[PDB]
Amino acid sequence: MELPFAESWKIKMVEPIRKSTREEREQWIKEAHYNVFQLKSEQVYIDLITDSGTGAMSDRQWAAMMLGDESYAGATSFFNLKNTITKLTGFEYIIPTHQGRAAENVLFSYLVHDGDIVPGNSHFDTTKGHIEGRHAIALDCTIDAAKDTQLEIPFKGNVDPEKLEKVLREHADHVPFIIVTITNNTAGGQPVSMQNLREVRTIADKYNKPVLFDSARFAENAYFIKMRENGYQQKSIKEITREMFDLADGMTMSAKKDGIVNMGGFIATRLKEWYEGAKGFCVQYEGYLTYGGMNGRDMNALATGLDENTEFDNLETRIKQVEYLAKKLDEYGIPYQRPAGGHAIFVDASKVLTHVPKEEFPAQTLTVELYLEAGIRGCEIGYILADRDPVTHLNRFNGLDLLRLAIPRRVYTDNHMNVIAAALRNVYERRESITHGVRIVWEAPLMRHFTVQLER
Amino acid sequence: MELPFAESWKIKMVEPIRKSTREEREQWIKEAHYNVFQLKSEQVYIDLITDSGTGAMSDRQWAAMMLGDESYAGATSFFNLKNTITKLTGFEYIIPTHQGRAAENVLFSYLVHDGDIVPGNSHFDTTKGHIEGRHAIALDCTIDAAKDTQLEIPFKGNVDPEKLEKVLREHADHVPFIIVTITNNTAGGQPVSMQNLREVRTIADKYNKPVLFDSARFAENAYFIKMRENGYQQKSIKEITREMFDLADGMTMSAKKDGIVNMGGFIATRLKEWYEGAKGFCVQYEGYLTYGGMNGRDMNALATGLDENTEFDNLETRIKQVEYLAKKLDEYGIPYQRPAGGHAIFVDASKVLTHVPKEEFPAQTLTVELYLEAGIRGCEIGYILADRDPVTHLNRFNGLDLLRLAIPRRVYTDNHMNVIAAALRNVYERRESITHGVRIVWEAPLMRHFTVQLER
Amino acid sequence: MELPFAESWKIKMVEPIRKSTREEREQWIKEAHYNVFQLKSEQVYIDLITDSGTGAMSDRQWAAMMLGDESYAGATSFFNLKNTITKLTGFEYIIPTHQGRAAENVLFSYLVHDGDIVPGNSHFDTTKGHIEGRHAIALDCTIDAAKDTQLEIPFKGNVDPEKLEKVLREHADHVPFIIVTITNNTAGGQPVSMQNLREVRTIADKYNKPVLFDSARFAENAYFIKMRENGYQQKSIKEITREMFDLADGMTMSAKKDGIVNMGGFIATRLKEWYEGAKGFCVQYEGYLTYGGMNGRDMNALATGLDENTEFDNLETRIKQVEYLAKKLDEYGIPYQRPAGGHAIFVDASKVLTHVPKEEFPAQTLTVELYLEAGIRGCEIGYILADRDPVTHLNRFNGLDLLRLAIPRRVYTDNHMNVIAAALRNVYERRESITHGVRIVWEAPLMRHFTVQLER
Amino acid sequence: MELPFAESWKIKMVEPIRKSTREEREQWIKEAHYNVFQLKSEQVYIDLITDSGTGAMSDRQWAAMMLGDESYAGATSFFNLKNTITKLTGFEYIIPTHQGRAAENVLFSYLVHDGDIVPGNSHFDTTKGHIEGRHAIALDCTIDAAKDTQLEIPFKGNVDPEKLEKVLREHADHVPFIIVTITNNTAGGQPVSMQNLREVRTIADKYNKPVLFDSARFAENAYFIKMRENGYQQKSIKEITREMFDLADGMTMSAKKDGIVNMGGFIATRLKEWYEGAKGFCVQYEGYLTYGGMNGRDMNALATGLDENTEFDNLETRIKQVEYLAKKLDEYGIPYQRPAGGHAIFVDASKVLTHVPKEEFPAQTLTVELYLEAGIRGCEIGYILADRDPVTHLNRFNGLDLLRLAIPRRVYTDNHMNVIAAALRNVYERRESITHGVRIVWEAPLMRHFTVQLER
Ligand SMILES: *Cc1c(COP(=O)(O)O)cnc(C)c1O
Ligand SMILES: *Cc1c(COP(=O)(O)O)cnc(C)c1O
Ligand SMILES: *Cc1c(COP(=O)(O)O)cnc(C)c1O
Ligand SMILES: *Cc1c(COP(=O)(O)O)cnc(C)c1O
Repeated sequence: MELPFAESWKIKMVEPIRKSTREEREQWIKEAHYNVFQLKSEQVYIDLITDSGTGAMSDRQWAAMMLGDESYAGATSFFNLKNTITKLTGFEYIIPTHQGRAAENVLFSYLVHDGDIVPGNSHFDTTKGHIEGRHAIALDCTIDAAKDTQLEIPFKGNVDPEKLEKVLREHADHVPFIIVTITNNTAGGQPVSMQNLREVRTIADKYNKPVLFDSARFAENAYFIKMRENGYQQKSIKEITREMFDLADGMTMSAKKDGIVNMGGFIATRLKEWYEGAKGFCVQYEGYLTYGGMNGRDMNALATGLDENTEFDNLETRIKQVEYLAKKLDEYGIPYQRPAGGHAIFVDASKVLTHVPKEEFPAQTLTVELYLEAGIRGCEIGYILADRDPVTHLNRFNGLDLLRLAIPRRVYTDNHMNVIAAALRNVYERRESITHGVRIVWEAPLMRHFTVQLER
Repeated sequence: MELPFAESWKIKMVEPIRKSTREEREQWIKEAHYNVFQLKSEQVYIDLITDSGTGAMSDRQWAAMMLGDESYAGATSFFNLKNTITKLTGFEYIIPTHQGRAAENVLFSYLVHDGDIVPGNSHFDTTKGHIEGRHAIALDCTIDAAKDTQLEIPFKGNVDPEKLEKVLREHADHVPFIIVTITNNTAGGQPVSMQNLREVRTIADKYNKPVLFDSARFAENAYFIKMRENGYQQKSIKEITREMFDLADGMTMSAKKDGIVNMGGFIATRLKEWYEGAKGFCVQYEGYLTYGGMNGRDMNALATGLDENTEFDNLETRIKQVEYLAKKLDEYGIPYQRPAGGHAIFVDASKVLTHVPKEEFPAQTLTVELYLEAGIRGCEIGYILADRDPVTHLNRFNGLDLLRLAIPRRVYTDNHMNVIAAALRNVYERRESITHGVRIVWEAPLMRHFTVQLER
Repeated sequence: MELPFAESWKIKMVEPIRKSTREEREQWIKEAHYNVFQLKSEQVYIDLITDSGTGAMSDRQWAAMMLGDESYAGATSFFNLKNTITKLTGFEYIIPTHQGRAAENVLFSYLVHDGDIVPGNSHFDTTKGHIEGRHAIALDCTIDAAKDTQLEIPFKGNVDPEKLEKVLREHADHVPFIIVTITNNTAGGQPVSMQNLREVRTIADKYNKPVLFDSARFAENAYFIKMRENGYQQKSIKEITREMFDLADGMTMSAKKDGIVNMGGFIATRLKEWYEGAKGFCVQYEGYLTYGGMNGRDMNALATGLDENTEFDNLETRIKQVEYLAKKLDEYGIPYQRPAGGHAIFVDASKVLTHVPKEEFPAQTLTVELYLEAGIRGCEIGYILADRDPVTHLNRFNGLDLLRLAIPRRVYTDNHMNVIAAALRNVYERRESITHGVRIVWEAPLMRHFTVQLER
Repeated sequence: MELPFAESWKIKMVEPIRKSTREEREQWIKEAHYNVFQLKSEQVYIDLITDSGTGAMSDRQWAAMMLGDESYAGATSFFNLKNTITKLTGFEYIIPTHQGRAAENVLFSYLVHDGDIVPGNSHFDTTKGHIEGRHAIALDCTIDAAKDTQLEIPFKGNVDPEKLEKVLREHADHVPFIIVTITNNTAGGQPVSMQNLREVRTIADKYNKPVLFDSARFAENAYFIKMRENGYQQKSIKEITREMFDLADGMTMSAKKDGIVNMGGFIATRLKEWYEGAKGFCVQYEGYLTYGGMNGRDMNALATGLDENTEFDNLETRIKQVEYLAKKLDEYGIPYQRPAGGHAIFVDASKVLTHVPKEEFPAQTLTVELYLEAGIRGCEIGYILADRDPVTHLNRFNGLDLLRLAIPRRVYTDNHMNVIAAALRNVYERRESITHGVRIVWEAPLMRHFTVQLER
């Protein structure tokens, strides 16, 4: 009697998926040294390694790409992108960059100095790389609830105001800025509340500090505020977006997420000092100030995607697919970081491969098993990703050990989601049989997960 | 434990769907005079009016379009298309046309003369137009089982050999050729067996007549032979395709169906007499002999699509979506032409709007109701489409009265299919309440369904 | 001191040109039986066989194609095209067709009956085919000056009002309409004056007859009115366009010319009787009334191209290239139809191959020689194209014998134009050596030039 | 009698050019503070500010873009690009980056340490930025002839072997590698001979040093070797390309030049130590090792462009346009860096605005004048670009003071080139009238030319 949900868009172009045998996968995963980053695209059946830059654009984004201005200085495509951003966020100063880590690279080489601490909620791992690489400290202040995977709360990505107050009371003198990541990617794609953004703003104001939003998934965050925060049920995504950024002094964004483009990023800010200070590094690292390592056609696609993905229906379609996957997982009893976030499901490996020693890397082992089972490639957000202690050279076994299933936007159907959950069900139903994980054979000094070799 | 089915492709580009209120639809269906062909695209939520030319192309088809040769004579794109066709069918003579009815127009103005009878299984309605328009008779010889909607048989589209033998014994002298439509579109997208194609070939051979295949959905037909005809379980689609056309003297094809292109068609044949006889009409009606009203980029896309859609996985994905829709209909008890065909579900209106007089057009009434309910546009394959008797000026109430739900290829998800079936469920569950249909206000002389005005 | 002219556009995408040896061309022209329509695209170096549908679209046309609505009924792309046409011409009734001869096919099967005469200026050869094919007479009333190739006048394509008055005084009863072709293609792409369009309108009004414009190159015509007709120097192309069509009752158009699209056409009219009378034939020959054998993406490209090519700068760039080619021809003393027209140069073969008997087809011989010389493919607009007398079966040697050099829009540079003129210079400078032309070996009944076989 | 030259390609898509009045330009150049980098694209009529990334791709590059694999790890598009590079250069290790300065950024943060000297021929200015920014010295060893603008020699970009020998004899201990830029961009796009590449290789071998080629225009360089170096007249571009890179240990390339793509770059090398040492910086600055800040569709376009632009005809078409521009300049007596190079004409401002003090920046003044005259935007390669001395804070007035006219590949016609030369003629013919240049109002610390404000 009630019409069931369906996507607010329809398909205009397709591309093939390749299928494979378990015998083929056995040898392919061996030739990759059991590191899925080393698997070839052609060897993956359903690729969930990340939602970054893997999504399908719309017909209006492709039309925008046919109008790209490729001129080196002052392209119409850049002012197009610029005005869209200012319109949507209120920030008047825009620096284009080619991706998110380039925006961090450009901005942090002005703002981050040796010895600084940069507090916030959970820093994404390229973001942490650009802070620690400058001999600064990325200080996690996420609420403790984030590490209770089965605890259900509406805004598990929030910053604990007590934790932030403490760092600033003790080190305000070497705190150059506060960074809030929305949604909170590494805590499992969990949203941050408008209340919490005001909390952060009020504390930053007491200590006269600027606030930076890592904004890769700000649109997913605005959807969660609309759906869960009382007082926002009737506001538009565009309304909630502007309210959010009124509480920030600047943003950095990998547009490869909530722009739904295959490439692109930017810095945007209200502070002339930041704009002027970062300009030099964009010219040296990315390109001239009006393209920043982005094609004209790519900034056009981004301008259109930012406007398109700040509309409710499009966000709703994306996030209900993620929730549908969760629903299937729940149906099979497979534990994950609750409640389902915006962009991915984070399967709690500690509670799936229970017969595998933490020292033998369970989440990485689960990654391998799922790929062997059905050719589905996920990504480990656990012990290997967390790196070794720089002085003790010891592994860090006390954090979450998760298998991330990141969903490229508007690429896979809910039938593919059924295959994912079923393949995961099969692995889960043989847990009392999975007793030895993996062992690092060769290992890099930093961000080893990209390049680590392994056995078994 | 067994992995469920999923599509053998993934999405690369999307476009929006527009939603509407019942109040908007009320006025829009009135301003169309309750003829859905007159509704604007923007006023339809899910468009099932036809699978012809409405499908989504693949990335390799779009790449092929970037290489289109637009030269007026001898484009590389034409020889590309030509060699693909000869390769796949064995026919050496190809005449390009812009669509299917153009291929009929071109070929029948050489072959069809006044007074001829053209027997076959159920002739599609543009095909019938080009025979009757030349004062010839399109004689239906489909097996009688086709009109038993609830009877389940594997090849309900077959030609009855007794019926064909009879016409030829009586009128062989004015029979210019036999036409077999594969799949049988107007009988509900029902397949024709390889056995039946040999039956037709043997009778045509006895009377020394040529055989023409209306081939718009020959690929769907080959899939049904592979899946249902004993002795073909292990043959490739490309194998079955060639076997099929070895039994024909020529083909006519709306490539807008099983080419999965938005435009295109052709004649192909093994008879030099046919090739030479139709050439003049292509130049006069369509264009020069090496493009035939088709862009170079469009013949490239067609060449690629013919090769791509003669592969099992792609056909399987398409046809299981249609079967999934059927499964939902069965779950709600909604009657249709069994078993589900290749491209569409034909809801049996006689058994859904049982409280509506045949004189008040039930299937057309159901079309209107479904659009009012959920904005889904179907198409009436019943009394209105069947036209009036040319001499008696009376409606023909003894044929099937169906609502066709045609599925554009690779456009809608199985979630959209759930919405379709649910919307249809709702209409069905209020059948004891739907007592007056529609009345023709203005009416055309021939093919009135495109242009007919109606009330209530 | 004065800046020289340059194109009002720049290049955004290129494609290759193939070069060849004279030995290769010798065999290729033989395997084509010295009919250049039979040459493969790959065997031509510079293709001037026609400007119809061979042009390069703009970035905004390609963007429009990414937004094409492929729905079968009521596509947004069709109403887009429709409103553009009504805006630009004042005609409210539009019937889409896939090309120009389809628009003639559709409209003349309502308007042209056996025994009618259809007077006008020089009828294009598909247009003449659709009149003579219906057993009607296409009566040329072009001013006699058109056949004086070296006479320079501003509007050599005009209709002689005395000639038109005469036919109507004698046969008004069997004249269904008057047709004016703008520009006058077969008289050498020569314009028609606004004065002459009023002359035609006033005579048609005296006899209460409707006027139809064959409008394939109406934009080139408007440019010539702006540049040569006193009183229009300061009017916009869009202004002149509307004034022109205010004097017509309907138009037929191959948009493959002044739309600068690779496919497309339409009928447009102010007469409901014409609209209603042609509707049935569009459904039977072309497609449903809202696409007419055109892709949605193709009607979008057409909508944009009609607006873009009714702007002065774009027309000026096109036509000055044609004039530049003429300037080079004049520099080498090579005679052509003066003054240069809109879309092509018509070399007067009678005055170039003076040592070749008219019976041995000089213009066709020149076509072959130019291709042998430099791989440039032109087209014969002379004795072969003019056909044999239907009763006497004799060739018609009293008309112009021309080699048309048609320039695809925005495809070739002025450097390619230099190559053309130089290659033609070389042939011309050896005229006292070129003494035997060609002989028809095999010949078709009608429009033999497409399909004629020849020797020497 | 001899056919003149024409382009080996034809046009497939166009985009508009905007025209303007001198009054508009007056205000636009003022609102840019007489810095043309600050002019908006829409305010430029013919944009010659750079050939980097501004060119028009081919139909096969656009087809390749429709097949781009956007997967984050192991995209088919990356191995496509990789194998093309290895095939063409013999280098087996490839690191993708988004542009040229990113490839320098990634590679030099492994190779360049404080106190090093990096000798070579004239270092491009982002390249110099990445050496000097690491507190190293970029030591120019170009032959002295390069600064004699009117001296005509075949390989004016060569490295002086005496100069290179000297640096290595004195500082071999702090020389990490030798860099050869081909063609020599900042010396006026002047080629380097194969002989000179062997000279460099032999000296580097004596001191056991590796050689790096800045390879942005290696294809133009191979064309000049084929056309000017004795012993290479009959070798293919692909042959000369491989011979060239056999003498290098690695390359860095802005593919935005001789790839003819709008974005892209890479490092390629034969040294595993370099590959392994740079990997970490690609992940931190550009992206994962199999896309490096490049779209899949962009690496496909690059793969195709590298193969396409290592073919003689395509290079010949490009470079003869540059030579044609030179020919016109010579015709008007306008001095430039002789002989014309690959990609641009460098007008010698010292010999054009002779009535302007060097302290008032003549080349920058000429830039402004040409833009005022005809809306043509060039770029100053003179005193402003050369920066101030880091300790003395004094301008460096002893180098060349040039106005670079960089030609985007396959964008502008030879008619646009005529406009360029004519506009430059007009400025030149009023030199005895141009007596005051410009004055720095606001000035940046480094690479001031991008961001410098000026007056008069
Ligand atoms: C993806 C990611 C980034 C970095 O963006 P890239 O485009 O991959 O360089 C930054 N922040 C978050 C939260 C991310 O998920
Ligand atoms: C679609 C259809 C046609 C006609 O093709 P068009 O491209 O629409 O002209 C012919 N035969 C069958 C079976 C069809 O379904
Ligand atoms: C091209 C032509 C036509 C016919 O158009 P097509 O698109 O080729 O069918 C009609 N009139 C004129 C003047 C033409 O040049
Ligand atoms: C363009 C240029 C570079 C830098 O490349 P970008 O893509 O602009 O970062 C390096 N070397 C030379 C010779 C250049 O001309």
